[PDB]
Amino acid sequence: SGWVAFDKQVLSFDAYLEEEVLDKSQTNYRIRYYKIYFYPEDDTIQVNEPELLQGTSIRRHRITLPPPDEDQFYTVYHFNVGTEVVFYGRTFKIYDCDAFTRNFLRKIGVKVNPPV
Amino acid sequence: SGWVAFDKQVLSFDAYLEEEVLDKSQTNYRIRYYKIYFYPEDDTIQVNEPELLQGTSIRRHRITLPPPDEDQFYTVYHFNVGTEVVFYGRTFKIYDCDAFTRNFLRKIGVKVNPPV
Repeated sequence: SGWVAFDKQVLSFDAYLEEEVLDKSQTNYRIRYYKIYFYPEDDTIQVNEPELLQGTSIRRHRITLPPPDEDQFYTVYHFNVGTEVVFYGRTFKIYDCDAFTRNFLRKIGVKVNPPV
Repeated sequence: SGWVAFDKQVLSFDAYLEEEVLDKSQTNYRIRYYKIYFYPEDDTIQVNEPELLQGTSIRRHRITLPPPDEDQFYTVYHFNVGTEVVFYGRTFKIYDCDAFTRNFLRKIGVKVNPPV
């Protein structure tokens, strides 16, 4: 034991969400861009907005699937281009991921979806 | 009467929406881009996707506001960058409009919102 191997490097997905503020009957919005990191070593997830400010990040931890599956956690198999994920009630729309991540997904048998 | 004037030219807004397909517990999506036209002469609206295919257009007609205001129709004052509009249950997110439209909005006292 003790061999040096970085075979559990984080997978990264580019996502966005619309912050939709309901002002009476009118809904205004802005688009916010995030990088979603998935750590294969412990199946934890972390989210950060590359750009008192609220909603800029989600700490590294295992995130439960939304209801009615809160007894389970998100796995790497739940992520793909053109797929939506829900963290703390907010819907993140994944639209891309880098080559390293695309290669990893291919290695685990996942077919990455076409551009959104 | 009979004077030639093109003082009621259409206003155009660039919008997008996510076609979100729910497959069991998983939601996949794609982004579709539309041009929304508003006609000041009769307050009608028309939508077209510049790009059997369904959801590519909405014919020119006055569109009712979503519930609970279906007794009223959309007006030019309901459109702005960073504003959402709902046509036939679908949410369109306006993200831009041309100079002609921005100029018209200024002329009617509307402050166009900053980029989304």
